[PDB]
This record gives sequence, C-alpha cells and structure tokens, in this order.
Amino acid sequence: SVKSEYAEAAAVGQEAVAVFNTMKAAFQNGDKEAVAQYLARLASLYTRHEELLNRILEKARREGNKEAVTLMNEFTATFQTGKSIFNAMVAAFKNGDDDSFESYLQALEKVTAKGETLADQIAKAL
Ligand SMILES: Oc1ccc2c(c1)OCO2
Repeated sequence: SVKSEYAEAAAVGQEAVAVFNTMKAAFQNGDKEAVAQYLARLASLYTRHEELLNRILEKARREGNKEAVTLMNEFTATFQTGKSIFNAMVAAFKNGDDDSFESYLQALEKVTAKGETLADQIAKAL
C-alpha cells in the first residue's frame, strides 16, 4: 500500500539521519577521507528518498487523497530546501571551506528537524 511505501521511505530517511550524524562526527575530528565517503553515501540515500517520495505523492494524487497531496506537496518543497543545502555542503567540502561546511551542516539539521512533524502527519494521512 502507499502507507507501507511511506514506511519504507521513512526508513531510508532515518538511514540518512544515521549516516549524517556519523559524518558530522568525522568532520569535527578532521577525518576527511571518511567525510568524503559518507557524503557519497548520503547523496545516494537522498536520491533514493526523493524518488520514493515522488512516487508516494503521485499515488496520493491518483487516489484523490487531497489531504495527503497537500501535506506531501509541502513536505517535498521542504525536502528540496534540504537537498539544496546538502549540495552546497558538498561543494564547501570540495572547496575546503570548513566555515561554510559548518554553516550548511547546521542548516540541514534544522530543515530536517522542522520537517518531522509534517513527516509524521503524512504517515497518518495516507
Ligand atoms: O533529506 C531531507 C531534507 C529535508 C527534510 C527531510 C529529509 O526530512 C525533513 O525535511
């Protein structure tokens, strides 16, 4: 069902949170080789999450689940903010700009946390 597909999408999201937190520790410790690998892994996870989310929104639309569509439109917009900040973080890493990396890292944490009440709201609406 779309609800089990959203639970699968939620788990992939949690996997990104887990990897993100081990990447943050690695960054703080200066282990740039680990950071590079974690950033690649996070890219894959975010790409996968985004794909699952679009499939869930499209299905909600085909099902005429207006409330779910509203919430998913808001959530996917927030997800794109996160993606843009993530890509800026990756660029800051490439450039060796640790001050920008620190900034972007904090911002991505705030975007992800704020989206969680909505994320929980979607689970109930599908
Ligand atoms: O990759 C993400 C970017 C922004 C988010 C998110 C995941 O869940 C809540 O908001």
